[PDB]
Amino acid sequence: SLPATFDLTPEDAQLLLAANTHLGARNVQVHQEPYVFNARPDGVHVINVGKTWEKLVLAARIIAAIPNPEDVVAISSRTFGQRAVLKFAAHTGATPIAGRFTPGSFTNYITRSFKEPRLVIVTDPRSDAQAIKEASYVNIPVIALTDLDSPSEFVDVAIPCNNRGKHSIGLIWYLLAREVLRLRGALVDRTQPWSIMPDLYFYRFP
Amino acid sequence: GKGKPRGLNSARKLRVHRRNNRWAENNYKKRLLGTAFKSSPFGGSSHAKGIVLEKLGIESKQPNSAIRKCVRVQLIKNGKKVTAFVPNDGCLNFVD
Amino acid sequence: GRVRTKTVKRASKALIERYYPKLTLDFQTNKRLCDEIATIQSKRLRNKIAGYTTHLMKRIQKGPVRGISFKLQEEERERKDQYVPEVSALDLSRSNGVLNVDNQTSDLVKSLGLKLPLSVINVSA
Amino acid sequence: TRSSVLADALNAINNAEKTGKRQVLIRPSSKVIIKFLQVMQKHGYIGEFEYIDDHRSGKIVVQLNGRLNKCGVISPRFNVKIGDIEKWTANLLPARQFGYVILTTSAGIMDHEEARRKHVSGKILGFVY
Amino acid sequence: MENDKGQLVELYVPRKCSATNRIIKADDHASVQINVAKVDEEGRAIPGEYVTYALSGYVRSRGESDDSLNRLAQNDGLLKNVWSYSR
Amino acid sequence: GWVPVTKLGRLVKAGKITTIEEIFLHSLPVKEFQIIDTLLPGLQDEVMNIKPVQKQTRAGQRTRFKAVVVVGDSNGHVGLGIKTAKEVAGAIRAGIIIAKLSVIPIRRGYWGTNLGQPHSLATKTTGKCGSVTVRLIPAPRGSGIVASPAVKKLLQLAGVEDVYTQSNGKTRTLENTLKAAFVAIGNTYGFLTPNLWAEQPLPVSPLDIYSDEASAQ
RNA sequence: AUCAAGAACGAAAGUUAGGGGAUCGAAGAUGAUCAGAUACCGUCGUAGUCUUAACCAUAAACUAUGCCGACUAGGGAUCGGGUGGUGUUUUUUUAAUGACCCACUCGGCACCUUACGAGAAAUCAAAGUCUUUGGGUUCUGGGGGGAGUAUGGUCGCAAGG
RNA sequence: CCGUAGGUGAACCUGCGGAAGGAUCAUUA
Ligand SMILES: [Mg+2]
Ligand SMILES: [Mg+2]
Ligand SMILES: [Mg+2]
Ligand SMILES: [Mg+2]
Ligand SMILES: [Mg+2]
Repeated sequence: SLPATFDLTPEDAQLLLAANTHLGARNVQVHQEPYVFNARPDGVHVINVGKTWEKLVLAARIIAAIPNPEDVVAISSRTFGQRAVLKFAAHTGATPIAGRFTPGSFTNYITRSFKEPRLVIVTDPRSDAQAIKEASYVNIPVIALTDLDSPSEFVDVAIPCNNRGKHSIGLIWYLLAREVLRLRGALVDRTQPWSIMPDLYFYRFP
Repeated sequence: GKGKPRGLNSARKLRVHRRNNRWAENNYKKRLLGTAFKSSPFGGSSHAKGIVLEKLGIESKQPNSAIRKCVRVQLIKNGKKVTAFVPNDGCLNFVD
Repeated sequence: GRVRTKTVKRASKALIERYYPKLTLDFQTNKRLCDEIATIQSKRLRNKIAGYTTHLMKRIQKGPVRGISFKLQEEERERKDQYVPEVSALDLSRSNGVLNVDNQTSDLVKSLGLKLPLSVINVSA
Repeated sequence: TRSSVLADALNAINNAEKTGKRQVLIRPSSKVIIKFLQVMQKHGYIGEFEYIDDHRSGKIVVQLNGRLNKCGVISPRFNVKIGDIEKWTANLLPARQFGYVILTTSAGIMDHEEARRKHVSGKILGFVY
Repeated sequence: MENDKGQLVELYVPRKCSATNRIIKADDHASVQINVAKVDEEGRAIPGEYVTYALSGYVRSRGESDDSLNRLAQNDGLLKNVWSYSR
Repeated sequence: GWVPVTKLGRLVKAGKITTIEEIFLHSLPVKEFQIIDTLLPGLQDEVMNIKPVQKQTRAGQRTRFKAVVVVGDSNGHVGLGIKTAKEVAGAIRAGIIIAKLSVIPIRRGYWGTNLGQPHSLATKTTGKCGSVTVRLIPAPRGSGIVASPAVKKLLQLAGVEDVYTQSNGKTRTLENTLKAAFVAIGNTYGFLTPNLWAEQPLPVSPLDIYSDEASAQ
C-alpha cells in the first residue's frame, strides 16, 4: 500500500551504517527476535535495517495521521534525547518534554504540566517508562525507540535502533522528522535531500 | 482432580466416605447415638413436670451481676434433679 | 538565624531575572532604583529588598546562578545550532569513502539488494 | 497416566485461548477429538483445524480464531435421558439462546439441539460455547 | 441482540480488538485506537480517510502489540518482509 | 458556572456529543463529572451506608464518616462510589461525584424467548472483590430481583428487574459485596455472544473528526 | 496410575545380651557465692556416646505444600549424558584425546522478573488452567476445650506406640 | 519449640538429635 520510491535509498543506508545503528545489546528478547538477523560471535547482534526503515515509515504514517500537529508529544530524559526532541519539536511543532517528565501529567488536570496527547514518542521505554504507564491509563498510542533489550510491553509500532550512541538517536530522530515533512508536504520532491544536515540533532558536551 | 473418585463405578467409596464423614456434625452425632435419651434430663421431650426442692441464690458476677432467683427442681418421670429459672418475678412469691 | 522572608527573596528573584543590568554592587543606588521601579509600601521592606539585590549582584559577578538571565538565554538559543560541522562523522571522507563494516552487515547489504562502498573487516572474539 | 485424551485436548484449547494465541498443538488424536472439532467447526466456533499423521497416533493443529470463550469436558460420562437434557442445558450453558452440550448417541455424536430434534440421547462428553 | 419486531434494542455494539477479536469494554483504559493515513502517489497523505486498528489492553499489557500490529499491517497490504508467517 | 479543561469536556459543552454511547464505544475515560451530569438528566442517587470511623494521626483522634453511594438510571447505567469524609453532607456529596465518574453500561438481554423489551441479563457473569463471589443468573420475566437488599437496590438502580443471585464468601461486608456485584454487572459487556460475530467497520474517534473544536487555546 | 489389608526401611534418645569405653557427659558426689542484671560456673563423673546380635517405631521425620498426566513465561546459570565446530589450548611433526569456549539438546538442584491467573493477604510456574465450577486416584478436617483423656482392642521385656 | 531420657518442681533445669514457626550488614567476582 506504498509506492516503490519509499524504500531504502542507498545513501540513507550508508547513513544508517555510518551511525552504527545495526549494532545493539547482548540480550535478545522473545518479542524482538525477527529484528535480529544474526550474531557477530562476541555477543553483539546485528539488526535488519530494512525493518528499521519500514518501521519508521509506519511511525511517520502514524504521526501524519493525526489532524492537529501540536497534539503529538515527544518524551525524553536521556542526555542526547533532550536536544533530539527539541529539534524535532522545533521542526514539526510538537510539544516536547525535556528532562524530568512530571508525574501526574496525563491524568490530574490540576498540574500545569497536564497535556493530553493523542500520540506520544519516547526515546527509550525503560528510563522514560513513567510516561508509558501514565499513557496506559488514558488510551494513548505510543510509538517508541526500543533496543534489543528494552522493555517491549505497552508499546506499539516500536522502532529498533540504538539508543546507546548519540549518532543513532540523533539520526533516527532526524529521519523521523524528514520522513514526516516529506509525507506532509513541506518538501514536495521525494528525490530531493532535506536541506538540514543530521548533525544538528547531534549532542555535544562542551 | 480435587481429591474424590469421579468414576462411574465409584458410588461405594463416595457413599462410605459420606457416611463416615457425617459423624463430625454435632446434630447427626446427637441424633444417631441417642444422646437426647440418655444424658438429656428431659428424655428428649419438650417439657417435664417437676417438684421443687430448694431456693438457689447463686451470685454470678461478670459482666452482669444476675441476682439469680431460681429453684432447684426434682423431675417426676426419671428421678434426677435439674436447676430451673423462674421468669419475670421480682420476688418469687409464687413458686413456694 | 536571620533568614530573610520569602517576599524579599521572591521580589529580588523577579527583579534580577528581569531587571539585571542597572543594578550594581552599590546598595545606595539600588535603594532609589527599587524606589523608581517597585511600589513597596514601607522603607524597611524596600531596604531589605535593595540589600538582597545588592548581595545577589555581589555573587552574580563571580559566576552563573540557577535562576533566569536573558544574556545567557540568547546564548543557549544559538548553542542549539552554531556548532554544525561542515563534515560530520557520517560522511564518507572520514573513512576515505569506504565503510568499516563486518562480514555480516555486508551480507545484510548484499541480501537487501543495495550497492555500497564497503570494506569487509575480519573480527573475532 | 494420561486418562482421557479429549480432556487434555480441550484443556489445551482453553489454555491457548486464555493466553490469546491463534494456533495449538493437540496431541494425540482419536475419532472423538476429530468429530468434536468437526462439531465446533459446523457452528463456526473454530476455523481451520489440521491433522498431521505420524504413524503412532496423530498430532492435531487447530487454528482457533477468537470465538470460543470456553469449551470443556464433563469427564464422568454420565448417562443422560431425554428429560435430563434440560438439566445439563441449564447447568453449564450461559443462557437459553446459545451454548451446546455434546453427546455421544447411537446415531452418532451431536450437540444437544441435534439430540433434541433427533429425539435420541446417550452419554455426555462436554460442552462448547 | 434483536427483538421480534425488527428494531435494535442495544446501547452500543462494542469495539472488537483487531488482534484477538475480543471485546474492548468501557472501562478498558489501556485500549488503543490506531490511526494510519494512507498515501497519495506523490508521497502525500490525504487527511480525511484512513486505515484503522484497535488493540485491546490485554494484548498491550503483554507486549506483542508490535508483533500483532506488524501482522495486521502486513496482511492489510501496507507492509512486506517485516512480520514472518513462520519463525 | 463550569469550565471544562479537557477535550471531552469542551465537545459536550459545545454540544457535539449526543449520549454516552459515544463515550463507551471509543472507551474514552470520563474525567469530570459534568459530562455525565449534562449527558444524563435522569440519574437518581441513593445513599447506602453511613459508617463513622475513628481516625488517629499524631496522637489526634477524630471521627470520619465512610459513605457508600450508588447512582443509576432506570436504563442501563450504574455508578458506584466510595469516599470517606469528615462531615455527612460532604461525604454523600463526594459519593455522588465518585459514583458519577465511574459509570459502566449493562447488556440487558432475554431469558429464553425474544418477546418485547429486554428484561433480564443476557448471560451469567460472576465477580470477585475481597473474598466474595456474586453470580448473576438470567431470570424469567417478572421474577423480581432475588437478592440481598444491597445488591437488589443496586439492580433496580440498573435497568434490570429479573435476576437470580447466588453468592459465596463473607458477604456481611457490604463494601466488598457491592464492589464484587459491580464488577459482575460490569462484566456483561465482555461475553462474546454468537449473535455478535458480525464484523463492523471501525468508527473514527470523535476527537479526530472534531479536532479543531475543543482545542486548547 | 493411585492405594484399605499386608510388608520393608525408619534420625536422636531408649531396651536386652556381648566387646570396647579416648573425648563428651542427664543421675549422683562435691564446692560455691552475692546479690535481687544473676545462676548459667567448676571438678570428678555412672549410664550412655562406639560396635555386634535382637528390639523399639516416635520428631519442627518441613518444601510446615499427596502421587501420576497435559498445557500456560522467558533468561543468567550450574550438575550428569549426547550432538556439531576449516573454535582455543595442551606438541612431537601434524593428529589423537584431556581440559577450556561457543550454539544447542534432554534430565536434576536452585535463582530473577512479572500476571494472564489465584489467594483473605503474606505471597505462588504452582498455591494457575475453579461459580465460564468435572484428566485419574489415596488420606484427613467440620467452632474452642474436655482430651490424645476415660474405656475396649492390638503390638512390645518395659519405657511406650 | 519438637522427639527421647533423667533429677525433680511452688515453679523448673539438664543430656542427645532435629526445626525457624528468628533479623544478611559490609565486602568481592
Ligand atoms: Mg458462607
Ligand atoms: Mg494403610
Ligand atoms: Mg506422627
Ligand atoms: Mg469439637
Ligand atoms: Mg501455628
